[PDB]
Amino acid sequence: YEHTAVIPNQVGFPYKAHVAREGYSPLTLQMQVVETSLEPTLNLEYITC
Amino acid sequence: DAPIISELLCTVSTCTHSSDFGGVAVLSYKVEKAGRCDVHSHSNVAVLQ
Repeated sequence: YEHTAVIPNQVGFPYKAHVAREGYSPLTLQMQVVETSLEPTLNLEYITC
Repeated sequence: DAPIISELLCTVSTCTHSSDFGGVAVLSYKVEKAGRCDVHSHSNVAVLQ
C-alpha cells in the first residue's frame, strides 16, 4: 500500500499518521526522530601550526 | 417447517471494485426458531457467494 506523509523534524515530538485502507480496520503509525545529524562534506586548503 | 422470521433489519458494511469476494454485507434479523435458510438475489447486479 502506497501512502505518504509530511512530518516535522523535531526531536521527541510524537507524530501520528492515520491510514484509511479498504477492507480492513483502519491503521495508525507513529514516528519520532532523535539523532538528525547534518554531516556535511568537506575539502582542504592547508594547515597551520 | 423452516424458520419463519420477520423485521429483517439488515444493512451493509463496505464495498470494493474487486473481481472476487470483496463486498461484505452484515445483516441482522430476529430468530424465531434455529435452523438454516438460503439466500438469493433478485436482480442481475449483485451475485452472492
